[PDB]
Amino acid sequence: TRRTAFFFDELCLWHAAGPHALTLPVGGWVQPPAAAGHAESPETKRRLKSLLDVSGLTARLQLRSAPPASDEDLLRVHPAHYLERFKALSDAGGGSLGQDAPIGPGSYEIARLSAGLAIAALDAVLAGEADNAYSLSRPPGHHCLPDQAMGFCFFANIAVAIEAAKARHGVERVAVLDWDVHHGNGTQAIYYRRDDVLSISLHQDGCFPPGYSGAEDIGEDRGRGFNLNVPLLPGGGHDAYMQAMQRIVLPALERFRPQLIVVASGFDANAVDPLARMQLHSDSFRAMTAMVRDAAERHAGGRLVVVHEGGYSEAYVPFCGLAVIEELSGVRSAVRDPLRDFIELQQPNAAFRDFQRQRLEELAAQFGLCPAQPLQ
Amino acid sequence: TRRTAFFFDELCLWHAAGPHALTLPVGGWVQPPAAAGHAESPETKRRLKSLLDVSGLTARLQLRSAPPASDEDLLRVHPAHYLERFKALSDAGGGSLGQDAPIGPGSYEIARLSAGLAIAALDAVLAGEADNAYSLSRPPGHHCLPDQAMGFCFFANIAVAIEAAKARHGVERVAVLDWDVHHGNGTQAIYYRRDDVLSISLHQDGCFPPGYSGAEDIGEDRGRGFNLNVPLLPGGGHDAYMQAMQRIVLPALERFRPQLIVVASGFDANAVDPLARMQLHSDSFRAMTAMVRDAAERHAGGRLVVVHEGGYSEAYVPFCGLAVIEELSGVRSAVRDPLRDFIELQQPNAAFRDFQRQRLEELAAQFGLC
Amino acid sequence: TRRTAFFFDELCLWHAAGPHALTLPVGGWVQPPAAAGHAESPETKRRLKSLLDVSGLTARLQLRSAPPASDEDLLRVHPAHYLERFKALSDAGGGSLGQDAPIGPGSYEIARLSAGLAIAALDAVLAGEADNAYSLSRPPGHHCLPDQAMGFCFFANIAVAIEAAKARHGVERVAVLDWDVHHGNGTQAIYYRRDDVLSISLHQDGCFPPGYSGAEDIGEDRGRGFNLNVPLLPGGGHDAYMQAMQRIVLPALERFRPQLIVVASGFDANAVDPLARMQLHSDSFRAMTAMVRDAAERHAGGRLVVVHEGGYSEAYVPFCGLAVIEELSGVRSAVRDPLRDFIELQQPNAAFRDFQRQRLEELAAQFGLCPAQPLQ
Amino acid sequence: TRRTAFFFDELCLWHAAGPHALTLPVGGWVQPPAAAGHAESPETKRRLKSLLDVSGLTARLQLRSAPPASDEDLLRVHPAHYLERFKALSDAGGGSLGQDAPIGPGSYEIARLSAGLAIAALDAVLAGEADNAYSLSRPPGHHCLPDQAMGFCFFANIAVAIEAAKARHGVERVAVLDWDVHHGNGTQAIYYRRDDVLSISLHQDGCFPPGYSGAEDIGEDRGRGFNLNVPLLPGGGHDAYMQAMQRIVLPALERFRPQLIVVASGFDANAVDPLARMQLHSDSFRAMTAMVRDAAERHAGGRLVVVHEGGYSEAYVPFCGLAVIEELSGVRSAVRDPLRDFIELQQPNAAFRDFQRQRLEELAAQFGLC
Ligand SMILES: O=C(CCCCCCC(O)(O)C(F)(F)F)Nc1ccccc1
Ligand SMILES: O=C(CCCCCCC(O)(O)C(F)(F)F)Nc1ccccc1
Ligand SMILES: O=C(CCCCCCC(O)(O)C(F)(F)F)Nc1ccccc1
Ligand SMILES: O=C(CCCCCCC(O)(O)C(F)(F)F)Nc1ccccc1
Ligand SMILES: [K+]
Ligand SMILES: [K+]
Ligand SMILES: [K+]
Ligand SMILES: [K+]
Ligand SMILES: [K+]
Ligand SMILES: [K+]
Ligand SMILES: [K+]
Ligand SMILES: [K+]
Ligand SMILES: [Zn+2]
Ligand SMILES: [Zn+2]
Ligand SMILES: [Zn+2]
Ligand SMILES: [Zn+2]
Repeated sequence: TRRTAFFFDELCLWHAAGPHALTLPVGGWVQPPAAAGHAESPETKRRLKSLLDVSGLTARLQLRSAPPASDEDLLRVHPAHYLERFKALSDAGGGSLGQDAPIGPGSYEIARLSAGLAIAALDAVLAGEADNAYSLSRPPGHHCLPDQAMGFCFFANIAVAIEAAKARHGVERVAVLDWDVHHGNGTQAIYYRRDDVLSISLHQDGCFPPGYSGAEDIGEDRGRGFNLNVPLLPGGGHDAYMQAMQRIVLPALERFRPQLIVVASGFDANAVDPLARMQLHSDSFRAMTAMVRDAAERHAGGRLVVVHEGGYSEAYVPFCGLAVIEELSGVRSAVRDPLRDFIELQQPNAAFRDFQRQRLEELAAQFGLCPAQPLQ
Repeated sequence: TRRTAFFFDELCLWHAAGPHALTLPVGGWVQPPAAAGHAESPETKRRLKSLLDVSGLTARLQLRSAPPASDEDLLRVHPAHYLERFKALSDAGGGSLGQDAPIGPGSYEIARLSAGLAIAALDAVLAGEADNAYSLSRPPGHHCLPDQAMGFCFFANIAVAIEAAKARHGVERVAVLDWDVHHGNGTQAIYYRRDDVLSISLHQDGCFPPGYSGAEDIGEDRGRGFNLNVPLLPGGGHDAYMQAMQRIVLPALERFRPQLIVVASGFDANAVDPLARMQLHSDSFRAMTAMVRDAAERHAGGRLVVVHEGGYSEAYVPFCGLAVIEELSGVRSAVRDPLRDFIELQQPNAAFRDFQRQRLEELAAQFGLC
Repeated sequence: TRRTAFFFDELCLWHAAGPHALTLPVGGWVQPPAAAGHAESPETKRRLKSLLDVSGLTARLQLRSAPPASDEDLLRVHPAHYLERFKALSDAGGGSLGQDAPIGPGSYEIARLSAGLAIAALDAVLAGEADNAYSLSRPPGHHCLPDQAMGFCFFANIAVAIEAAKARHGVERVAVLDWDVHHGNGTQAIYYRRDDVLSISLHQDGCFPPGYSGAEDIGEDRGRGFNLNVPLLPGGGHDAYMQAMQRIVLPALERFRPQLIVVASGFDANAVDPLARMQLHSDSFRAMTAMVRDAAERHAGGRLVVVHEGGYSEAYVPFCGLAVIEELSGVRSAVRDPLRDFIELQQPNAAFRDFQRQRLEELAAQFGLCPAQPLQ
Repeated sequence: TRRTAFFFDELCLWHAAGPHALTLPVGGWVQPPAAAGHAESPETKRRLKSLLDVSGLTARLQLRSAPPASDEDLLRVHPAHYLERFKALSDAGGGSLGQDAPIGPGSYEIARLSAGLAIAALDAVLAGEADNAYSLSRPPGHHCLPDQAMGFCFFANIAVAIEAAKARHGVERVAVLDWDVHHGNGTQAIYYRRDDVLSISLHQDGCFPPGYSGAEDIGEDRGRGFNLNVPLLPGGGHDAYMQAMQRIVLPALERFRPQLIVVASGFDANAVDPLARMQLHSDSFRAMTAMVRDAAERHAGGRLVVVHEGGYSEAYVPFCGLAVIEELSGVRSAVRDPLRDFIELQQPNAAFRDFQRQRLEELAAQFGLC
């Protein structure tokens, strides 16, 4: 069976912003919550860890921590003045580092650790210490720009990890598949003119950043054709994502021949997430993980890293994350998803499924993707 | 300007079930929440009340409470043994009254008060004490069957209120528009063979009850044509609802000529709700309220009652409920919805809007409302 | 029966600091709480309001709000630069205004409203609009110094209200009885050399400010003898407070002849409070209120204002506040205190009670207080 | 340095009662909390575990779990019908198992695991697998009687562990020092006529059970002199506990010559606990642990087990528990207690300290320990 490293540090669960109601800063007409604060709360990630423990999964993984990201690692993406400004605000008790990017006291150090876990997870897999890895990187990364925090992200975790991996191991082709329900704009921007990183984002059309679809943004010059956005219709579920995987993602990976696959794995496409309108269940995440693991085994010697991004349902994210880790490790626990059958009944009807399928067929043709089968 | 009665009692906010993570009972693989609890929490409804107070709107409403529903009122819909079972479980510290219907200690008395508020709101509007009314009825009602609690509902609040109103005032034609995002199966069942109550449900296709669409279920015998289900595609927002209102709801109300309109107003079609996948903002609820108020003014002498049902976003339901009450009262507060512009950017694209519009055109033709 | 004004505004319940675990700022070794934030949370005060509503008490009171305190009112106590600094920090999302004085976004406006309620409550009682009043003033006031926020207090609410009342009504003798369990250092400092305000603090010896007892601090020069501190031994309950009232407070009021009595009413001497070690129950607060109401009826034409200060037990403060309001209004609700009998059993034993009684006898003699009986 | 086993299972943190405001059942005049819940919450114990992890201390301990307590182990203390009643109530979604003993869904299995951890911790220390041990046993045990749950305790964890240890290893003299701030009435009752177990309770005079002091209850017949209660005055802190340890506890342990010391370690004597009125800081718990470890080294070959009982300050219990584990292990982390200096300033004054000291001198003389 497979050796799966689980990169985790309890301190990542200690990052916390000032009072928010969901994503709204408290103040003006927004009353402070009586309990549940900012949507990016420790509790989703903590409940995943707890379920991994009680299920017996954690005992079957290689549990690892890592040193925090060095200034050197961070400076490959971010300027010194960004680091200074972030640290100053963190030392002064927190506040607003960007639009939709609130920080708390000591968040700077915790963000460095989150980035460090992602760096170390790529390193372990490239070094052959594990077949694959899951990094519980909080705070998340995939919206962060080099000089602009956004969407709850303060460092560009995956980009920092990739640039570190290139410096240490000399990997030439990395694919980043971002199935967080929101657009991976940070990864897209950083690698937009680069052909050494294929960035693919599956996202709800127009969700975040708001109004962005992006199908026509395929990269430029050297990077032309090495960025793919799949703007799925709000309301879609299992079939929409499976069709996207089969018609766009897998053909794109086949042409690119990645030596390493990184997944920006948010769980906010789940059917009860407040921050998007998609209808995935735990078995959808399982199936996506199975597909990308297979692609990694065919092109990249099994080298796959999954980095935790979003997911805002305290109740349901634990089941979705568990499914991914079971699939990475090849270990099936006794956990049974209590919402699975219910979510199956809520799925788009045949007319809606056909409508989305036709759009994905059109998009695959627009990308110039050939419907080949998996081989090698 | 209009006189809007606001039926509220603080005790309705004291109803609470045992530990749940969202809708999942704690136990087995479901870890107890560190804070949260059950999705049907007091906090959504409390935060609406708080925002009404801080906005100053409460000062422009006619604030009212009401006695709890009498056994007589409850027994028009529910059997004595249902009342007994419910009370016994409530006295024993709570537990499971139905499928997805958990109760807490004393929930029985609080459910009677919730029903009482709905009864009193209809009565006030029919008596001419107010032009219209909003009832903050928690726990909710629109899924409850005569002998079966479901979907967090323990009495059929709107049905109890209607049967009480018919007994006291003799109203002949009532329309119930249910814009809670889930199917109003309780109201549908009770009035399914009746032509004195037109029941219309806008809901996300297949959301709750799970897998139910219902477009072909138009009522039977005497009630044939007096039930309309509009199963909207998941992911739809403002335009989907505006098209449903213009092509189906308003024409249906025009044909029926209601003497009273009741709205089963859940806010769970809002764009950040965990329990559905729709994309409404506060101005969508404002516009729906404006449309139904206009229909009430045309047919029912302005007689409109809005009864609070679902809505599970603590942050956003208050803004949506506020918009409804502003529209009922004709008073605009200083409150500005902080998510409005953001939600407008997230709406379905033109292709998706066209797809849904065509389905609504087809459905309107099915219903004979071209 | 009596006419009791209840000064309340829902917006006072919207003040909220950044993440704290009890009184500890989150950061370093202090993990963010999963639910319950700073000890000075809205929930204690909100649960009091809720219980007043469901009990039917609120319907028997004169429910009033008030305009926020003007700059003019605030400037009688606080400097312009303090107001500027406070507002700037409030507009920038909150943070630390002093030691143990954290603020949130918009806290400046809410603090002005809290001060406004206290101003208006004194005004109503002096104007004859009500016999007495209760002001649910959050955030609290009694630790705040003219140029230093402290102990969760940002304006000196009672002092601001008194200076406003002197300017508007020309009241000559005001007594402030502070039964919040912590020392009323703000009120003490402001009035320390003044004989127009008698400040009395009952407090747990050394609790907050930490290590302060203060029995020998009786005021200076013109104010000598017009400040009295009663440092009660930690662990004391009903008898300790009754003895303090009878041997010190009532004799001190009798000599002073107040024209108005203000109570700085914290409920944090209750038997389950985390922020002190005293053993009061709801009937202790009832009895203290009865004693001070009687003193107000004898000297001040019934003019009594109770201003809410501390109290950190979400479960129990509502019962204690309810008892005070019942006693002010002369209306007894159906509410029965579920902890009353239990707390009675926990009281100090006879030896401990005798030990504290003897100290209070000694302190009364040290203050030069004659054991006279109530008259007039 | 010392080998310290840390017995923990994540599932112990999943036990949860129905809605309570602190210790008050929700219902009647007690409003449901918006967040909080019952005082015996997972969060205190979870935050201790989290701080042990972030401090790096967990990496220097021998991390262990254990099987749940078998029926055989439980039945040495509790009757079969007690087990049956408890399980039935647990399977039915929870409720009230005793006076101040509420349970939740599945609490039965979780209580068995809590007891199992205590059993295994004693076993490991007696087997020489570790020099000493800390068991994070939730739910707690020290109030539980053989046939009566009380004070949030459902099995008599320490007693079950001791009777199991006597059956397996044949230990003849065990001392149980209970520094939870409340009276260890369960342990006291079970061992009241026994001289093979010395039970000592330090507690706030009259706290819980309410009104109980107990200085004169020294055991009976064969057990006369093998139970000692030290009812400390409410408001006491560091000096009161240090004087109790030096004048009563250590002399009592010297006379008894324990072959094993078990500590019922609640942290609810801490200075910010809602459920008592005492003024300890983390260094008080450190010092108590140092003193009892030294006694264990002198008489019991170092064999010391600390079993977690109470402690209701989410913010402060983690620092107190950390100090105990540092002292057991001989490892000092980088953690600095942020309340330590503040709590030192709040301590009883000299007159009050002298008053309590004199009472302890008198009590030591009563016990014949001058
Ligand atoms: O902007 C937002 C939503 C932010 C959503 C970020 C998603 C983050 C993420 O899950 O992908 C991940 F990065 F965490 F992974 N709300 C508003 C807008 C305007 C005003 C208030 C609130
Ligand atoms: O119970 C649900 C969904 C219940 C949704 C009820 C909606 C109620 C309502 O808003 O319309 C109103 F009535 F409140 F208004 N899911 C589960 C639970 C357990 C297991 C699987 C799925
Ligand atoms: O200083 C404190 C406790 C503050 C207590 C203020 C009491 C406020 C009050 O109730 O009287 C009233 F004003 F609210 F009414 N804790 C520490 C110390 C150091 C480090 C962290 C925490
Ligand atoms: O129940 C209580 C106090 C219970 C205290 C139990 C302490 C348990 C413990 O810490 O020692 C340990 F066992 F957990 F360790 N009060 C009420 C409740 C209802 C009505 C009145 C008073
Ligand atoms: K994405
Ligand atoms: K690229
Ligand atoms: K509906
Ligand atoms: K009908
Ligand atoms: K005081
Ligand atoms: K003075
Ligand atoms: K004890
Ligand atoms: K004994
Ligand atoms: Zn996301
Ligand atoms: Zn609903
Ligand atoms: Zn205080
Ligand atoms: Zn205890």
